[PDB]
Amino acid sequence: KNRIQVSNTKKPLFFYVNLAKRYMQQYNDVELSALGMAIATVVTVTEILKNNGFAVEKKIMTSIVDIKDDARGRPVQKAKIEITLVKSEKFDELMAAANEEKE
Amino acid sequence: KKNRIQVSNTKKPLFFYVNLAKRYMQQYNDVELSALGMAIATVVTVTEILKNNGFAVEKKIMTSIVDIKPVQKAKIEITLVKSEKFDELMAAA
Amino acid sequence: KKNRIQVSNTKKPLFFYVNLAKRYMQQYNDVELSALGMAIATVVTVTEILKNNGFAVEKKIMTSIVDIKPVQKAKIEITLVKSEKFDELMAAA
Amino acid sequence: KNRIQVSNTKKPLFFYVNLAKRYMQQYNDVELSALGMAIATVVTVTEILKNNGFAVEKKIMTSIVDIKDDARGRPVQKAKIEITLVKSEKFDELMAAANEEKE
Ligand SMILES: [K+]
Ligand SMILES: [K+]
Ligand SMILES: [K+]
Ligand SMILES: [K+]
Repeated sequence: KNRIQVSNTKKPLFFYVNLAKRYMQQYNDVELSALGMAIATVVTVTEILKNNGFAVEKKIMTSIVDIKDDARGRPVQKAKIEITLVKSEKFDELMAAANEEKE
Repeated sequence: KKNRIQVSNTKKPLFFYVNLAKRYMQQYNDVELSALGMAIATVVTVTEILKNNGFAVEKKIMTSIVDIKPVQKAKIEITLVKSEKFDELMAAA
Repeated sequence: KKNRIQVSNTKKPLFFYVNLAKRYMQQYNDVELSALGMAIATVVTVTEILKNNGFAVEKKIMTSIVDIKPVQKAKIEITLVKSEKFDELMAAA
Repeated sequence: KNRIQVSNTKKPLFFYVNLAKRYMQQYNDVELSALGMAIATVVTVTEILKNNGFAVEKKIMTSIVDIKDDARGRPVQKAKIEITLVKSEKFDELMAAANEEKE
């Protein structure tokens, strides 16, 4: 339920950042995974969330797994990253201070 | 449509697009390579690989902002053609 | 040179370039953003961030292949200008 | 001596792939590290080397460290990847079969 898999090149970067912010607020943590050319997105989302102050990372892992590839006959290999983030202590404030609602 | 490759598959290997572009040049002479957002890097890489290795030359390289079904995304369109050293590099590869 | 940002620093945060572009628009109205090879993705992202959030509009978006001191690299050049909603988004940000 | 740190945007992808092939032939293994927008390069180099058959990965790690940032006054955070590869059993053959030298 709190999993985001980046692949669709039609989506804007902020879709994922905001989708992660949601899942974090709703579920405390969030998972972010991506393959090959999509790892840049998850990398950038994490840098954004960490820097602006929303979250802290709990696990950051990149592996090389196999992928079913009917064209090549036998599976090819791709880099896959998996990043679990959890809400930071400043998250609630930020998800309000930007809206002038910070109590 | 037959000579246009759209890069939008994160599972694919870089070479699927480099080799597909080479197979297309063999057929149609030219080949179009396009992509949105995060996939532009791949098209960029493909082109650079083909330019540098001497397989081809570019004819058109255009980047524009398009509306997606509004959300805007960068889209690059690259048209390549076989270079004078193509057929030999292929017969030797 | 004062209104041109060249993205070529892997240590920098995405926002250093988004915010720098916003500070430049405040000064010169427009702002040029350029990059080679792997850095084109960042320029692509910067632009998309500014287009979507409503800060600005593009004027020029060109990608070309250039010789580096020959080795070829893709280079993108993007010129932006403040959008009619700029000053308000900045005074509110 | 067998370390490659990707940063320079003027370099072609094949510079790194071939530099890694060299360090591997010379030193058995090779290290490949990169920050943020440069992780895509190391990711692609590894996929290339693994797929074409040159190497096997021994360690693949992405972390979020601090970086000195005089402009922001206090360090920002960036993603950093580190990938150690070692020569595969097919490496020697490939670094010859392509040259019609495969004995
Ligand atoms: K309030
Ligand atoms: K096609
Ligand atoms: K400047
Ligand atoms: K021989």
